[PDB]
Amino acid sequence: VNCETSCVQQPPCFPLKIPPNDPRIKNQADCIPFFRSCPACPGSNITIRNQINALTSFVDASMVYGSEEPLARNLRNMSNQLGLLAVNQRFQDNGRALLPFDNLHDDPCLLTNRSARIPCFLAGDTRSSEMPELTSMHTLLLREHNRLATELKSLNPRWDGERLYQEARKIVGAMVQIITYRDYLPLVLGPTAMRKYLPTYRSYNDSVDPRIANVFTNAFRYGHTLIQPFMFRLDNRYQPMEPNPRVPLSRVFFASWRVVLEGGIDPILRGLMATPAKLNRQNQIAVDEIRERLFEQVMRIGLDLPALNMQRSRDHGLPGYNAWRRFCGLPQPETVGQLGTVLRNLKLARKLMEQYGTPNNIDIWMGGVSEPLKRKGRVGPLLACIIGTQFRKLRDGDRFWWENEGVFSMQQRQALAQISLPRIICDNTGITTVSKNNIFMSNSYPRDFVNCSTLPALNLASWREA
Amino acid sequence: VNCETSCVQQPPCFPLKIPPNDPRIKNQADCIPFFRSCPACPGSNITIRNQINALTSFVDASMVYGSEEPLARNLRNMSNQLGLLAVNQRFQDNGRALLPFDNLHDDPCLLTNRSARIPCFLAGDTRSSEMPELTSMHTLLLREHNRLATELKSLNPRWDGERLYQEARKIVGAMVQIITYRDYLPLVLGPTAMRKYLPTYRSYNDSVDPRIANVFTNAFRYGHTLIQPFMFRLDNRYQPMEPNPRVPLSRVFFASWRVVLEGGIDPILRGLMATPAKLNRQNQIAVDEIRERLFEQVMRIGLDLPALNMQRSRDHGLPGYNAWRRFCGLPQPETVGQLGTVLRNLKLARKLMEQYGTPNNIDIWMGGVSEPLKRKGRVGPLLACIIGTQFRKLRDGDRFWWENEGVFSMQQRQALAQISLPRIICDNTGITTVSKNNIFMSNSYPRDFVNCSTLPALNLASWREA
Amino acid sequence: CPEQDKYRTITGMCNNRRSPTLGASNRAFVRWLPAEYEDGFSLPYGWTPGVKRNGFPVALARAVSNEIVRFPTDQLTPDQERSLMFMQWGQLLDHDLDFTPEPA
Amino acid sequence: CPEQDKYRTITGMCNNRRSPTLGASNRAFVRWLPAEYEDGFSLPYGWTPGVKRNGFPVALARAVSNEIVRFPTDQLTPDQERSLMFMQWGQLLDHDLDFTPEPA
Ligand code: HEM
Ligand code: HEM
Ligand SMILES: [Ca+2]
Ligand SMILES: [Cl-]
Repeated sequence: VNCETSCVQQPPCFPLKIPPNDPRIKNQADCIPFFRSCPACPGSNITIRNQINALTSFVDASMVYGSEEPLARNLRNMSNQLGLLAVNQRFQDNGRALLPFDNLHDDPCLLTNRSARIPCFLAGDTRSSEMPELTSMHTLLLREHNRLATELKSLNPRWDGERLYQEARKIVGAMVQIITYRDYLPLVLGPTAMRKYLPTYRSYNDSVDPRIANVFTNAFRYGHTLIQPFMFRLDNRYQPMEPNPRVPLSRVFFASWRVVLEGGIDPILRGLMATPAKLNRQNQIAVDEIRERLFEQVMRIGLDLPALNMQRSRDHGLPGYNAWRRFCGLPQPETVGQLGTVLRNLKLARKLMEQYGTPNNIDIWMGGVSEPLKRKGRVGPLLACIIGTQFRKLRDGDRFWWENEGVFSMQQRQALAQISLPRIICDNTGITTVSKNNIFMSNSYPRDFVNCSTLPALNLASWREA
Repeated sequence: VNCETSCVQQPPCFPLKIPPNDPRIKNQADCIPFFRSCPACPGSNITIRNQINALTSFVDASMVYGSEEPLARNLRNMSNQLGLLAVNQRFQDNGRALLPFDNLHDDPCLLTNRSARIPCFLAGDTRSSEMPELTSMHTLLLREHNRLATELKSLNPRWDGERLYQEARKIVGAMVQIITYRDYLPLVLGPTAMRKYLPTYRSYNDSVDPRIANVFTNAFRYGHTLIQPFMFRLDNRYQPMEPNPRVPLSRVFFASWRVVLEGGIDPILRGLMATPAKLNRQNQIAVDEIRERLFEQVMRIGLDLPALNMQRSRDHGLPGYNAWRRFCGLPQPETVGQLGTVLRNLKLARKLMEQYGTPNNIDIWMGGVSEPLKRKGRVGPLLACIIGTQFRKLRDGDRFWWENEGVFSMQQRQALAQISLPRIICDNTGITTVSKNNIFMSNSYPRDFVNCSTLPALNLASWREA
Repeated sequence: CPEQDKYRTITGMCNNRRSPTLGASNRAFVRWLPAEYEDGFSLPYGWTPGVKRNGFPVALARAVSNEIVRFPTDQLTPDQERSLMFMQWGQLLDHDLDFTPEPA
Repeated sequence: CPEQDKYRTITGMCNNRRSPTLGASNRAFVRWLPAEYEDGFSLPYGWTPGVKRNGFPVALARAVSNEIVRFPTDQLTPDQERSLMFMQWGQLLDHDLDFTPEPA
């Protein structure tokens, strides 16, 4: 049964509905495609339906190497002792490496441009070529791994390929772990939130559960409220580049050809380091672009993101907003006035109460997003708690943590504490302008950009074996 | 595949292996029958294995009225219009009452005494014919419900049978609830356990989980540690029966004929009233009678209860003893000296250490039973911590609790707060002498025995509708 | 089930208005701690010979029962504070609470 | 699992000595609170017309998306403290952490 060409409400098909006087879809008989998630127990009338996972929960750079044996066996290079990774053979972007191509029965990449015949990409996940900056990031990571493996081989001649491969993978995993934690975490939760939720590391603990929960999956999606409706570019010396300096986000989805035939990956990054984000306000909740023309060129009718998210939340079977307020030990409002006081607003609470019957039925995502943010943070007093609890559970359970005893020496720990993303960018390509302390904070030119000449380097002398 | 006559280790079978030099069985080729639990999801290699339950977890007298609609319909009497249960026809116990019979394909009841030709009984559960005492208790409960229903009907003439039936069920459930709590609970754990784990009832809660735990089951198996090897009877004047004053065990299992053709149930109750129990000790744990000749007649070889308990614990998959010690928040021993100091016996510590190797591998039952007893109690700290939390969770999650507002009235609660376990035997049997204050504490004769007239009753005038 | 009800139900549904199916029989148990199996999901310990648990050999249940549980029968010590009503009511309560099925 | 190891496994198995399955792939999620459904186990909310949730009707996702999320685009405000790196880092982290399969 095809749901993309039918509206019958039979399993596994869960179509949406539209109200009267819709600004876009004037015909009320239309449908929006939707599918239910795959159950865990297929047919049992006793247990409760549950979903399944597909990737390892530990932060071990699983987005590049994979999580299944055939996939990782088909991504390596078995024709040489060096044990490097596989790269493309037909196209080159004037640099040193590029992602390999892929073959599929149904390729959405071919429909973007009929005369380009550029197919989609392949990586550790199926959604690599869906947003081009993701593709650039994956390419940069692959180049970094290749360079590290080459240098490590050059240091010691008598090793074998497998040892070099595993060593490079371990180095990359520990390095991405440390950068991600130490940079991302302080700029989201805030000082007090982490001082209360994340104490200092003490030792390994095998009595904790490192699994993941549905609530984290549905609550980590706040970033959808920061969308910028355009894509920009620059050149070697900072200035808009002709032709086509600004492109709408609508005609860029699933368009990987713009990465191959034009540009050369570098201008995308150059635009990335020097553009501010979007602030969130109680009356500017989400950009119109993602709500009107999402995946327009690949389907018949454009879809809406927030409606899709709320439909998924309802389908997954999650409790109400009041239950989650009670779960975190916070006061639970019941009346309209209490909602107004707790929301630090009046009109928004009035609209929420009008559109529903009681605060107990408020969905998780709208309740979490609509709340006022904290000071020096970008989350409310509920999403922050959920994210912090999940991250703490994920941290203290992994046995191969880099700070754990028995996995690294004192010299390696001493010399591995000064790895930064700007050095990564300045070393892996021709980028010469970076920020000083936090690339997530410095966002201006020329008062916040210096050449990477005044910057340290990572050394591997301690890794020498003799 | 018939495990009752085979020993091949093929699923779903799991026989028990016999160590060399067994005092009872000499040959090493023998086997002990055993069955495996029913999996929740058949033929699934994704989820973790789980078991099933088939009874309501709430304490609402579900052992008499059944747990399924067809069973409740079958048990009810629909011939006349009063609202009544079913009774036998072929026999009578001095003209008072009797349980109805049951039909089975291959019953074990007819085998124990061929000349008797007496079938099994029918009740709300399938394990009621193990000992005559359980049948006596069930008959007493049925007679009490019968008398209550008759009195309630005699009060109001306007009412119909269904209302009387449902009201009698509610009254019986409330009675058993208050009796079991208010009497049994303080005499097993102790005053400190009541102070710490069971505070005073405050109000109903709807966010608690009333489900029964998987581990809890095995904990209650502690009740297997105190069983006398004999059975006694005595007449109205308290002297033993003639003949057969003391009948040994291993000959009364599945003996339905004893209740029917050997007097009835009153002498069994009289013997039950005035006999002391067994005291647990660290060198005397399990009685030999139920460990070497258990179910001897019905099967080819007798089994042992502790071995079956250990096998079931292993099959379920519960963790070790140290993990459960850590769960409640108690110190975890590591070496022989620490464990010996904890148990206050070095000889027992050495005895356990030769066999189990390390303290982490000790099963839950053996570790829990071996713990030293509390003062004014019967279990160690670990079993107390396990039982108290479960019972507290069960208490605070029942919407039909007798103390909840809107279920009863003030005068009704005042009248109902008087019921005691005695005054039921007096008003339902021919017994005239019972204990004084607690049926579970007074056992010395005739120091704690009074007459039947010095016992108060209950009035139902409030329940009259007009 | 309707908004207004007075008496109980045979099966036990709508005892928790938020989640009506909680504990109404024919449902799996709840795991306070994660389970443990030799294979990981389906095999118990002691199935395949030669497989050690936590670096130590497994012990037969019958041997353990014969070692420590054994005690002579002519040295019984009665308890002078409780009667058999204790054990009988405990057994009745356990029969009331729960039950586990097995294949035939 | 082997008694000794030096490098991460390809799929994350045998990371926890006591329970190897915990954390591996192709497994089920975990539940922090009991789930709620239309009839108790499988049916979701809104599948059957004319039903109410906690005594009140449930609005449509599209209607609530149209009424509240809508806002005019000419009144955008640029954040002066944060750059655009947040999108890419969040995308990497969430694509690493989890992925829910969907029937084709
Ligand atoms: C380029 C930026 C982003 C998108 C394009 C985008 C869109 C989606 C869509 C269509 C889904 C549903 C199907 C899918 O898995 O792709 C989706 C789900 C999830 N998101 Fe999205 N979003 C973009 C931006 C972000 C940001 C900044 C995120 C976090 C900081 C983020 C997270 C997620 C997550 C975790 C999911 C869940 C995936 C699932 O299958 O449930 N996204 N996004
Ligand atoms: C509680 C409890 C159970 C659990 C019931 C269940 O899991 O089904 C239990 C079980 C058993 C078993 C194991 C086999 C089985 O039931 O599937 C046997 C063989 C058995 C027999 C006897 N029972 Fe028992 N037992 C539980 C607790 C108690 C208590 C608690 C106070 C008493 C008393 C008691 C009595 C006996 C008993 C005495 C000689 C035998 C034999 N059981 N039950
Ligand atoms: Ca991973
Ligand atoms: Cl959950």
